[PDB]
Amino acid sequence: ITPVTVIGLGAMGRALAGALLDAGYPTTVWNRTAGRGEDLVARGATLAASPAEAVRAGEVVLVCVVDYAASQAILEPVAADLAGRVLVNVTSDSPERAREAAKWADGHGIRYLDGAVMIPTVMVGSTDALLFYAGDKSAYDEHEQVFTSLGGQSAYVGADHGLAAVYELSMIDFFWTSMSGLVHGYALAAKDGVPATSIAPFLKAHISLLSLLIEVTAKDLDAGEYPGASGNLAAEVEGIEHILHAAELRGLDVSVLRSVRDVARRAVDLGHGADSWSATVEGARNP
Amino acid sequence: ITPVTVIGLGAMGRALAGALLDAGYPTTVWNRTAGRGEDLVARGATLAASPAEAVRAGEVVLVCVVDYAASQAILEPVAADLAGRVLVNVTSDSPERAREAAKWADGHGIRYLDGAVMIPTVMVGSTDALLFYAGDKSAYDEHEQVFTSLGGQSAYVGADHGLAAVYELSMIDFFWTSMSGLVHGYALAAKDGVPATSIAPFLKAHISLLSLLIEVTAKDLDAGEYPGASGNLAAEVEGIEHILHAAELRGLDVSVLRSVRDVARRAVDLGHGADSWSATVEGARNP
Repeated sequence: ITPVTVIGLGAMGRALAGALLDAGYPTTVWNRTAGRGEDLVARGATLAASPAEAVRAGEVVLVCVVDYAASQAILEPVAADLAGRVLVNVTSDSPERAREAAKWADGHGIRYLDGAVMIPTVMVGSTDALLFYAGDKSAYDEHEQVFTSLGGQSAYVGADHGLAAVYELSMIDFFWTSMSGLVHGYALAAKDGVPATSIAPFLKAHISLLSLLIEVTAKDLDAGEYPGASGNLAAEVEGIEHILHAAELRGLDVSVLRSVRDVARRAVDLGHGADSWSATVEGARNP
Repeated sequence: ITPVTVIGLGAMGRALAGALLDAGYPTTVWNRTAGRGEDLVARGATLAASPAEAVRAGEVVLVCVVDYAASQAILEPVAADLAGRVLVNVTSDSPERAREAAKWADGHGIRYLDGAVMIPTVMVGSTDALLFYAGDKSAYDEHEQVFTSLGGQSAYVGADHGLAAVYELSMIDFFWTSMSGLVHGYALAAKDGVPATSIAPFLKAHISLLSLLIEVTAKDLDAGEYPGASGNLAAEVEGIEHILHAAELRGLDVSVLRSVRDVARRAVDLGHGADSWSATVEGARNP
């Protein structure tokens, strides 16, 4: 029933618009460049002439313009049409940008939600898809089913509009560093003639291990106490130096491993040699 | 039931001997430092006086010392007693250290397996526990049940004795880099007043994502083809710069993320701006 507008038809905007069409919502789409939305119009979407007209077609307005200046130059001149509607910004930025956008929106009577998409664009709309939301609570609760359609696992994280980005930046810090180590381990093995698909089945043993450490590292971090009950940081530093040694011998770039080693070395230098790996947060905070 | 000897009663050695006692094997143990194996002796193990006596008590001899020279300094004076037996060296080395030990074993007629333990000491003996072995094939197959008692996910990875270390260093490259990013993501959040255990439940969504990328990166890596069907490296570099800048704004050490950015940046400069994340292996190989 509820009409929704998607402004910006890049990859993200196209995927978001597709999810709304799948769920059965009337969808209006606007793109600066023609032909981005033709597949969606063939699937039932209505293409709008102007951003102002697009805004007027929706109670919920998703903005998916990736560049900041362009997004602001589109939204601010149509602030009067946005009043009384729910504006949802889905692009990945910084937590401060989300609060500054929040301050603009309430000066013009716009209920504002800042969002973060946490899954690849192909997974948008699935039950498993995770999306973070922060801002006006009544806006999220009123149109909860719309956001569930974009993500089954989509979650609200508080009224402070920067909290979506905080949650987002915390997870993708973990994700991209892990992907860096994933590629690097495969490279290290490839230097000894082992195919990556020979290692891949065994990396599921360390995936389930990682899942356990996620909770254990979280408790130690909030407690400010790292037990070191199993293992010790000084030994963990040593094992990392073995990976460094072998990778440097094979001619690989080791700037990441050196940085991982150096932050842990800092924590050891601050007296945590007997503590668990969680104690490396002291090295990260005190460079 | 085959008699087994465990030489070296550090954390790893005590656990390996414990798993063998749990499974019901006749176990003989030896440690340089007194009182290390009293708990094991109370559980049925027999403490040996000399390394030679320990060796003579076992058809399979596990060595669990810390340094390879130390392992050799115990094994070379008792090389005559090991002849005709199966020697399993479980200590963490380099693939080259393991290949040199292979030659010494051959000179004395010892079937030699080099091992790597992939799970925490507390998981040794469990069904899910993974252990890598490389070397004499008939030695692994004849005493396979012995090695599955150390870890039900035990895997023999080939006749090259350095392959156990190769697989090991490849996996813990991924693991320790991930733990570095895990601690760092938690730190970033804590700077905005979000407790780590509020974020931890959502990190299970990104672990399942990581599990998927493990296979995709492996296929991409062995194929030498990096199709960025969804996403692209040039955009992924940009998103990482959002985390980097936001993290140094908050006074955190960002050397890991900077190095992650730079390895991917190198790959972009090598012409892979349109390729997937898998193309960052080119940055790792050509620094």
